[PDB]
Amino acid sequence: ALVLGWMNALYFTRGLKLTGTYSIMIQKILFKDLFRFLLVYLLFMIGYASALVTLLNPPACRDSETFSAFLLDLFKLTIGMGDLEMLSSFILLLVTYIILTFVLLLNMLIALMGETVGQVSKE
Amino acid sequence: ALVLGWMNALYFTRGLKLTGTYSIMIQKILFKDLFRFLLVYLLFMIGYASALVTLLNPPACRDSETFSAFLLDLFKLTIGMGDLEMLSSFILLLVTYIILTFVLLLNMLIALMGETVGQVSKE
Repeated sequence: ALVLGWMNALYFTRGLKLTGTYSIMIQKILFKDLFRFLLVYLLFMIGYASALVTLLNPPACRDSETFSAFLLDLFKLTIGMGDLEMLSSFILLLVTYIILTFVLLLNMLIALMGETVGQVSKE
Repeated sequence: ALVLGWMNALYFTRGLKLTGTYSIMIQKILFKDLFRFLLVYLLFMIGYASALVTLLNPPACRDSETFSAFLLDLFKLTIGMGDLEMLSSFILLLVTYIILTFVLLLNMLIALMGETVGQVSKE
């Protein structure tokens, strides 16, 4: 509730002169792209985890039919920021999948950012 | 095929009201810049690896006429995200080459992003 109140203050008090369009950018972005990410994210995670389970999991994470959400955590941590487990040292898949997820993240971020801020602004 | 189907769903179903121009941004970007990267990437890798082989490889990676693709992996891993092997502690070359590759990555990303999203949109 505290954080909700703070973002609410960021929301309502838009009468302090014009500063671009903060709230309107919120709604135009808000959660729209975020769940699209989440969904493509989860599908990629499950897809390559399925690759591993048809390959090893009966690899990097002890290959013992373990949890998948830790794959999400790893993907966020390293392919997002850094310190991957290599995880192959498999590859035909992982390389293509990771380059694709990067390409999709790029296009989504750039397209959303540019189109929303630039044209539809009507500040 | 799973991932292909998912990106296909992202592709075809563009009739859910207007949301910028996602698919059209795909095609305008798609793979155009990606192979330009790949090619400049590979040339830089081979160039500085040739520098090393005329210098040491008969350095950081055990200098024993080893594979080059691991140089690509290293370049992606650290000069892209972090944790380089220093690799000199040579330098006249590496410093200029790396600053150049960063400059090229910048210009390509920024120019592509801005020009494509902003002007040619016709959303």
